Amino acid sequence: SHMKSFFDKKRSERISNGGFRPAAPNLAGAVEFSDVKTLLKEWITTISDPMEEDILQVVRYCTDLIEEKDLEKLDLVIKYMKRLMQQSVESVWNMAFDFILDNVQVVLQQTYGSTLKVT
Amino acid sequence: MKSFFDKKRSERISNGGFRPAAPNLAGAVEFSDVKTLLKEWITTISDPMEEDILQVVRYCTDLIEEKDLEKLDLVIKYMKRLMQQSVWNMAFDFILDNVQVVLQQTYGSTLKVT
Ligand SMILES: CC(C)CC(=O)c1c(Nc2ccc(Cl)cc2Cl)[nH]c2c(Cl)ccc([N+](=O)[O-])c2c1=O
Repeated sequence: SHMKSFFDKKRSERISNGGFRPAAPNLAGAVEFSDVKTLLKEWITTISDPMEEDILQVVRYCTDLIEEKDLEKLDLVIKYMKRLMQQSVESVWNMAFDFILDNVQVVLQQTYGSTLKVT
Repeated sequence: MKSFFDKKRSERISNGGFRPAAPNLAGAVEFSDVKTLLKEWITTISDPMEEDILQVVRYCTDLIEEKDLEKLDLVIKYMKRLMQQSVWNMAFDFILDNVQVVLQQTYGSTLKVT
């Protein structure tokens, strides 16, 4: 973990699971969409310059949702980030959303490479 | 004369069975039960009714709205191999085309069906 990572700090404020990797898709230990939504809003509204490692933790959470076949939650999370990041007055948040979406769509397309043809 | 799937649904209601919460075709939820129903429909009816074709389109669209891509692909491919083995060939193309339009407009992708 890193001192300056928003999501590492949030995970350390939650009660510790013992220090083990969770199997469940999670963002800083949060699993319920209501808890994930709260963390995402706090991140985007309190951090004006998001850290690379935090952006990658969001990508990894989304790719974990894909691997869990939880596309319903993936859609909710992507739409919520789209709303908050694309409306930001900070250009870096729009760039972060583009990066997250691009990486998630590559993972989705490859995971379903035998099923889906991207137009 | 009555829709094949309407008869199934009405028979279910007379036995105390109402719509499942999960996407379903006339009450069938698990792929094993959906297969059995689709096979009965396609093998016993030589001239499928529009009303039944549209209930299958609606079931597939319910799967899309639920993001159940795995089950949508299974159902589309199962129908393909029963309906192409005539008007059933046209019915399959009609069902698939409706699904592909919804997928393209919602997500920018379509089924490969390979
Ligand atoms: C590039 C990618 C392969 C294009 C696509 O196809 C996408 C997709 N497809 C899909 C899902 C369920 C079913 Cl039933 C059928 C289909 Cl086609 N689902 C998403 C969801 Cl659920 C959330 C977020 C995104 N996202 O990242 O924008 C997508 C997405 O792109």
